[PDB]
Amino acid sequence: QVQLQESGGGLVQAGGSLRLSCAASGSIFSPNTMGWFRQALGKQREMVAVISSIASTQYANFVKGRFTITRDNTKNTVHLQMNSLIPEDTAVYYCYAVDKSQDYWGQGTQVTVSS
Amino acid sequence: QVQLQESGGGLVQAGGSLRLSCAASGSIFSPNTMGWFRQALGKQREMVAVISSIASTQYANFVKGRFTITRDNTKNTVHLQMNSLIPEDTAVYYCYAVDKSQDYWGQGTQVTVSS
Amino acid sequence: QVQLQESGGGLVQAGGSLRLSCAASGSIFSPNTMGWFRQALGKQREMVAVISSIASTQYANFVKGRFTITRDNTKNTVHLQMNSLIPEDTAVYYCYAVDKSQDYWGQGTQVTVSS
Amino acid sequence: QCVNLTTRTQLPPAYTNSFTRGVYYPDKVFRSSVLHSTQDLFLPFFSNVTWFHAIHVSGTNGTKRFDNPVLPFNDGVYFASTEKSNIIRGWIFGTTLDSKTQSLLIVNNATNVVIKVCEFQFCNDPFLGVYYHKNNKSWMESEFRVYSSANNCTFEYVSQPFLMDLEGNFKNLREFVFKNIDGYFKIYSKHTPINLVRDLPQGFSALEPLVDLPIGINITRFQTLLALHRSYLTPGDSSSGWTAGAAAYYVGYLQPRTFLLKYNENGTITDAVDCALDPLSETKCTLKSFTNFRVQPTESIVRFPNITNLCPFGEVFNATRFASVYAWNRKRISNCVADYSVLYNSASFSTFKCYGVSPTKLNDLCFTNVYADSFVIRGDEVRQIAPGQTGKIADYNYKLPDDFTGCVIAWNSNNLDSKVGGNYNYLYRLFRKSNLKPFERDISTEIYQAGSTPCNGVEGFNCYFPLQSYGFQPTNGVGYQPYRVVVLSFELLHAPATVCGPKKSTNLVKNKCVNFNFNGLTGTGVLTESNKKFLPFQQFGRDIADTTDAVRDPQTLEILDITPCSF
Amino acid sequence: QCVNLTTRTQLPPAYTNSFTRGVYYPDKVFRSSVLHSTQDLFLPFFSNVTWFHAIHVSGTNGTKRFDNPVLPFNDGVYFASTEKSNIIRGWIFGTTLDSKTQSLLIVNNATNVVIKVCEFQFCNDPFLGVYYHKNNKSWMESEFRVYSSANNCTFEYVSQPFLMDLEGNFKNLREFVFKNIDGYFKIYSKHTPINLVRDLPQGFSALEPLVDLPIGINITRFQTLLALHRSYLTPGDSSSGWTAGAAAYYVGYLQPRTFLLKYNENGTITDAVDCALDPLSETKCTLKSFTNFRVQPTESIVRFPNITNLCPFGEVFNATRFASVYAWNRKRISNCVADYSVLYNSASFSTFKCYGVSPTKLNDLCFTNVYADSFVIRGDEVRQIAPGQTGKIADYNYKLPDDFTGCVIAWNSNNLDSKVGGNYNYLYRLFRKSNLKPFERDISTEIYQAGSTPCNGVEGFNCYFPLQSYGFQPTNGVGYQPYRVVVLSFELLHAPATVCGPKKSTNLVKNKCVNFNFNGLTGTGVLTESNKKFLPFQQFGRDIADTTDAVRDPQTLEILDITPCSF
Amino acid sequence: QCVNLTTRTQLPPAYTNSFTRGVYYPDKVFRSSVLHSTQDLFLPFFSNVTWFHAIHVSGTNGTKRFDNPVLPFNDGVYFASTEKSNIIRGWIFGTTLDSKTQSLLIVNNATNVVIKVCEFQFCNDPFLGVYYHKNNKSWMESEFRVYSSANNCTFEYVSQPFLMDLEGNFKNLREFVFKNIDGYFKIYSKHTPINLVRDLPQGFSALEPLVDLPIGINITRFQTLLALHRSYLTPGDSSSGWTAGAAAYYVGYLQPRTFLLKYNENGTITDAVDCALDPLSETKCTLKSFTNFRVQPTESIVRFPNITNLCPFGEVFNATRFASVYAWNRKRISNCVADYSVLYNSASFSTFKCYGVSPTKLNDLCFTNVYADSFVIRGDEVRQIAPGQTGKIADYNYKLPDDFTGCVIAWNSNNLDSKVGGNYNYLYRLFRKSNLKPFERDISTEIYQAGSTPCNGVEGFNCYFPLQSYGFQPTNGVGYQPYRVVVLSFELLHAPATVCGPKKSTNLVKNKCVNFNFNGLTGTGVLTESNKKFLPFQQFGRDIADTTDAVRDPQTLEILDITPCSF
Repeated sequence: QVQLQESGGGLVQAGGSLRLSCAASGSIFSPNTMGWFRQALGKQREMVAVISSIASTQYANFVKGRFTITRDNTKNTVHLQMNSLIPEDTAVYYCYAVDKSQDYWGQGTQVTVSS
Repeated sequence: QVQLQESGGGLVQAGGSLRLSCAASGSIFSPNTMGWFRQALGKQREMVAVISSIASTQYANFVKGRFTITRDNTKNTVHLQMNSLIPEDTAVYYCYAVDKSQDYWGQGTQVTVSS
Repeated sequence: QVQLQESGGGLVQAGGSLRLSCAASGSIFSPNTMGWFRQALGKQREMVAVISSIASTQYANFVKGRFTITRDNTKNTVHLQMNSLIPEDTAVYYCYAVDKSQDYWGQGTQVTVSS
Repeated sequence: QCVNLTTRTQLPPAYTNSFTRGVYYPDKVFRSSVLHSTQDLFLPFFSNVTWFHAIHVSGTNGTKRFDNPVLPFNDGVYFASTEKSNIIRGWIFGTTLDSKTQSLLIVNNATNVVIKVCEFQFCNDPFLGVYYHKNNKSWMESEFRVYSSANNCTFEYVSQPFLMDLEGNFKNLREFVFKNIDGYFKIYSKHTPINLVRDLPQGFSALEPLVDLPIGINITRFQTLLALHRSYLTPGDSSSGWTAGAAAYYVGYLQPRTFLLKYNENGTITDAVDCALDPLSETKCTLKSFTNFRVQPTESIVRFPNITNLCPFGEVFNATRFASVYAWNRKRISNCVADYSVLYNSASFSTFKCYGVSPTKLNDLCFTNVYADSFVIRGDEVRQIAPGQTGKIADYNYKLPDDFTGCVIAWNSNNLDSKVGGNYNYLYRLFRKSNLKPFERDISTEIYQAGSTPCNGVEGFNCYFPLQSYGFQPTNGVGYQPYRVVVLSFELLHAPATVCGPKKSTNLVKNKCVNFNFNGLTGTGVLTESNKKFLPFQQFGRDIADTTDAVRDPQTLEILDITPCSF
Repeated sequence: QCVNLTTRTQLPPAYTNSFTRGVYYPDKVFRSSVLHSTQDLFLPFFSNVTWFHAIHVSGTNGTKRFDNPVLPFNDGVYFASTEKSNIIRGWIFGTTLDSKTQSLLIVNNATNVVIKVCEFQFCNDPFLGVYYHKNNKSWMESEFRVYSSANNCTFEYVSQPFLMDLEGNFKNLREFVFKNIDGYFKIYSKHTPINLVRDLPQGFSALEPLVDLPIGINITRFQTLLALHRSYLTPGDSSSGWTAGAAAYYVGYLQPRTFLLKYNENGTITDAVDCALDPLSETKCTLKSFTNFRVQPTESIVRFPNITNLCPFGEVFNATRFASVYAWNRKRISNCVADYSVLYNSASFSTFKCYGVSPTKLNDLCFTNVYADSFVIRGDEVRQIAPGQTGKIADYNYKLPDDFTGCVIAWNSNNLDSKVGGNYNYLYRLFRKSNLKPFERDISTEIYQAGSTPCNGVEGFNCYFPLQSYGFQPTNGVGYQPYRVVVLSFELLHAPATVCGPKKSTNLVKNKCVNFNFNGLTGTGVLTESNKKFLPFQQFGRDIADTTDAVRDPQTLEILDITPCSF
Repeated sequence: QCVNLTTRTQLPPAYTNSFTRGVYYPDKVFRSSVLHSTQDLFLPFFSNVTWFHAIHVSGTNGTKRFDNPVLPFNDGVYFASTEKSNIIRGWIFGTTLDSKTQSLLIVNNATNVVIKVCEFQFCNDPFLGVYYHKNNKSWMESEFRVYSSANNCTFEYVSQPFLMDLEGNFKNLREFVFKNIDGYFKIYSKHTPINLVRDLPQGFSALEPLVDLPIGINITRFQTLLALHRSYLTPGDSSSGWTAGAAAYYVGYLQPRTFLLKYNENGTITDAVDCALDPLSETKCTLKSFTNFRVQPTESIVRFPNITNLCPFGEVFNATRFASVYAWNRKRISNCVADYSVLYNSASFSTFKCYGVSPTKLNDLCFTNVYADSFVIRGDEVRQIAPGQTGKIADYNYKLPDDFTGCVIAWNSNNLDSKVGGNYNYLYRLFRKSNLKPFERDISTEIYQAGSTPCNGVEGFNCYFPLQSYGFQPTNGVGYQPYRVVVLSFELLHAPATVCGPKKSTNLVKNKCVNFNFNGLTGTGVLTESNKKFLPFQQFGRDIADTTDAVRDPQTLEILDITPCSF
């Protein structure tokens, strides 16, 4: 049972910063690929960003220059720094474990930004 | 020259009924097998139904319980009663006289059903 | 070994006459073809003329109406009468035995015309 | 036209003995003073042949009616007639004896024969009405009331009459053998005067060939044509017919027998010996002169070891979760028993596309390795899982090389993967740089460059992520519904097999001659309980080194010794 | 250059006897004191060899002309020459002896041999003008006048002279044997001093091998080159030539014979026995030591019935329409003449596969019947119409029995049977409950069960109609193109033939040993009038059941009994 | 994870004797009181088996190092272990024993057996670190240090322990036989208590089958897995290990042998006889009870006639003058010996391309005719002499048909054909009316008509001579340098050959059994000097007419008589 634990969201005023964390347990074979996905009520999963074991980082044009992904090789965990927050970022986010086999999703982290 | 006379088609609104007729004339050796086949523009000869001299009736799944074939032993003719017509039955139909070895072929009857 | 003897050249003041000669010995099968070629220092072998066994005579356009080939069937030899000589004819001339097989050239005859 | 007679009332059968009658010349070769052994359809000696009166008077009033039943035609028929007044006229042969199947009619009037192969519509009581002329009475005029109509005639024959004129105890015996072999109707005949013998006479007369017709039809039943000299409109009290049916006809059925025929000096068959009649006749045939074989096993026994190592197909087909369409779940199956019947017979799935192998002999084939691919797809795209096909899945997802051996099986999965809000956990690429190679698994997430500018892992103008998600919902149409798909690719190589089919065993019969199959060792014999002790690693026994005297049954470990069935 | 001589005037031939001459060593094997039997091309003993004078004076005036004719070269030559002055100089071998074909020339001057093979232009009278020098006279200079021209020379050979110098009754016998076997020209020779014997001497001298030239040309004729000592311009009255041609040469022709050669202790052949000469020699060869076959048939008799109708192949092969491969069209062919050259040589068909009969001999066989089957099949499945084969067509549609006798004819039919939309009037089965028996034809349309549930005449889940259509389109590949197929199964039984080839009946000779053919029965024997009576259905006779002692002539109904020609 | 041990230092081998050990049950067949002869892989009796100490103490200091050298696996292995402390734990089998190839591991912990087949990355010194628990000491916990990584596992097996627990002179002997046949790894085993016998005991114990694993991998070498009871980090001075390796294991290699096995009444093997051991054993196997073959030739001799003739390639390849490319030099080559090694191996020729024939077999092959074509061409055009090629020289000069058999070989003649002033003796056409046919030679000098007006043998406007000259100069570039080219076209026809490669002959060995090849006849026998005399044309001897008793040596003319090698 591969489990993805996500945390670090909540309500933040416009211009604030948040720090999400997502830790993978279970099988999670070495050539893994952790991604973060966005969805607002009424829309589809918006693929926020993607990182592989190559250490490459791939970001979408929606949040250019604003969100970053950090790795912890020792615990093989992933962390999003979400800075310069906008009301357009009001959306629940999920983890996507590409791995090599059966993909695993998270439980969700609410991120609210409004004034 | 064994000839297959086909008649009784045309334009009928959805839900109507028709009665096609095939008369086989000439040699038409006694242990025969009379069949009807379907062809829509762009599609295949869909084997609709087959009756042998044993009086057994054989029908495909496309028109379950809707089309019936009756036989006339005196003239050795065949009639297709086509009821509960659906636009999916819009196709030109043909007769297949299996006979003994010389398998013959009809001229065709246009059957159109739409609203 | 097929040998071609060439003789009769030298120094002649412009307007004089000479009679060069090729004699062919060796195999020289009956259907042979004898031609003479020109070479001045700095140029290539320009075909002077050709006689076949048919007695046909073919000459180049450079020396129109001035040079003539005579045949001797008894000895199967050939003589070029070089008349109406010009400074432009200053070149060593060589023989070519086309024959039917491996071809053989002459040793050369210096012909110089100047004033 | 035909005339309806009365009901035949199903008279009980009556039999008589055939004292060595019905021997015909089998070949067209002259042999003199030689004994020849021929295996052919002969009427067995001293057999029971069923005899019918032409006219039977069995009613209390004195009712007179033809005994003309439709009789079977089993591999030929021996038909004999004892008569004196030409009341038997011919026969009709066929299967259905109507306008549905071709029929052969042979009839003899006073002048010649009429042989037809047509589509006769025979009535229930075909017959010939016979009337004399008022002044001559030398010949009999016949009105045919045999068939209502005749069509599709493919044969015709006329020749000298089969039955001579019989125009008072000068009874005559006419014997015929009818055979229907290789599209040929062969008739053999013989005529012999008889005297004071009611039944078949004791003696020997060979039937010389009469004719070979290339009619080439199917015959299963036959009938007899009889003539009424009497009147059907007005039946007389008595004597209107011919002396209450004194004449009669006997029918027997040929069987494949080996006969020894004796050709004498003039070339005529004088005597015959039926090799299966007695032990005596058997000796005569064996010596070709006129002057353990007992036990055969009836049932078969197959005993194979238990089917234990079973496939985790339940972990594949009954799995709760199927991997995304770009992480294809490929699982090894080996070293275990494979029951494909459970899946095929259940047929709860929607597809069984089995290529290079028929789906019903999968249980009979033990393969080297099995690859089981598990996922969910849309129904309209299910058609794309087969070799040589194209499409988004077939070209970009999972290419099936044109030379597949294996099965694709998909079933409806609407109530399992779909949710009300849409299940978008199943991701699907629509763009790639190139098509795949077969069985390639690409799980890269690189953003594809639709334009001329590089994307550098960032979407934008002419830059798109590879995977779009699927709107699996319980209200979606059949084409848009989820479909659980498993592909079993089976490996048939020059390597030992690890996945075998459910070897089915049977019951065990002891102390009886039986065909047995123990662990692939096949044989025929009787089995008994033995007091031998086998070492645990030993399976068979060979005390004489060339026959297996003992065996150990795979299921129950007792040791059964094999006695040859031939005593 | 050549010089024309006078006409030879066709001198009458003269013969002499060859008393055991011409035996050569057939091998290079040293055998010592042994008797070896060899079957090779030898000159038969005591044969007539034809002998020609070198110079013949037959005219009244006293003309001297060379006797130099062109002679045949029949499987080798034995050329012997009795001479004393070296007038014979060599030979020329070839077919046409001109520039069209290659020729071999062997000449001997005083010094060496000249062996050439070129496209040689020989004149009518080849010779060598021989003249002595004015002072020495030890050797004779030779001016060839053999050929006008020589071209395409493919062989040159020089060695020590075949002929020794002969420069007064010291005659010498020079014997040569020439063979032309397997492209090799083999020359054997032997030289013996002779004394006071005009003809071939009586004695034995074996010919030692001399040369094997890998010549590789075709030889049919040969000639002899002679030496002209006199002058052709001025012929002398007499003595200008050499004593009016006392020297001469004898020619004999080798034949295939079996000889017994006796190799003595030193390895040389000392004696030989010609097995076919006299019965004593036959005996010697039988014992391999030195201390019915009389009647053969000369004429052949062919007898066949009066039949003129032509077998309707055109209604089968040139037919407009052909049946489906589950409704197999069988047509019976009988009572007509069948010309199979029309079919075999037409070459329109692709498959000519004949089993039990060679395809070139159908015109030479007569059969009881022919069965012609018409088909429309794929290209790829054409390989399935043959005995012993498997596959959808060969298993479910038509089986040829493993002992099938007849010819399967396969030819393509794109421009006849394919249509642009695909011709779909040809139905073939993909499924059946069980396999067929040979020549079985099931035309059932019953919907098959694929699962465990019954179909009840209705398709569905695991229920399919048997019949599928075929995409015959003019753009399809060769494997997918239509091929019209006819199978001719021939019935060869002990029954009279109805289908006959294009043969010719001949006359009947009696009481003579002859090759006979009655109604297809071929044999060799003598025929006599028989008192046997054949019943009208009988055609052959076999009193001993393994040889046909009697037969009925087809034209005249008389019965002729056959006695084996061997006594 | 693995730990690197010290260097093995390549201890010298030590041997011991195997007194009738290693007989296993070859089959699973119960035979009682019978003597069965089986041909299979057995360990030969009284063989030398190589024995290793598990721990060897050979250094002066007293170092303890495990002894387990990677050993071959030659068609099976007999592995015996005499031990008392379970220090031997398993084996590894494979070809490379790395991640490249698949490998099999069998290991035994205190509980069960682990059998894996994976792509293990074996370290140099696999073992298991064994440590007891602080309180119980009943079992020993094992830490495997065998492989770095395992991938692509295709097998798995667990069962009851191969080696029993051994937890003080109660030594035990465990014998195993490993075979790898038909993809199956077969293990046979037996355990016996031993007493006071250091080496293999004398006696008989049959090995009962243990497992048949369908591993299906290739096996070439194997190694032993040992238990490390001491600590690698701190090696003790003494006694840290197990009594300095008193336990040991012995390895022998199976060989194909025939054995006579004696099954007693209960079905167990109680004795055996090795048929190849001693003549007594051979006799026992011959009688199947317990109570010229000597000379074989060692070398081969080939003798052929010398290469007296020589093909004049030198007048072709070392010729002073080469013809122009439009009067090509064809010379016919026949009746000579062709040595193609002189040309092929000369190391001074630009190219060696042979079409239809390999150039290394040229001397071995014999050619009917060889056509040698000699000329000089330009470098960049050398690529145009090969079939199917185009270009001015390939299309206009000398066409080579697509089906060549022959060789094109040309070299640069820079120092031979070039002059300072330029060599224009080699004349070249650029224009013709049409392309040639292959091997066509046109030497016409007719002026070509480039325009529409006729030239009439005179140049001018659109009229050019056919031939332009070549500027061969010693300063020209490699593409513009002269190249001497010869094309050797070979004729393989059904005609006798005139050219053969120098037949390779060898030395002669007399008075010894040899394989000989004289003049094409091969045989096996011994050769002696013979006093027989052959006629000069005779080559062989056959006194009994079926065997070649004598032969003539081709090089030296002595006559050697051949005695059969079998006395």
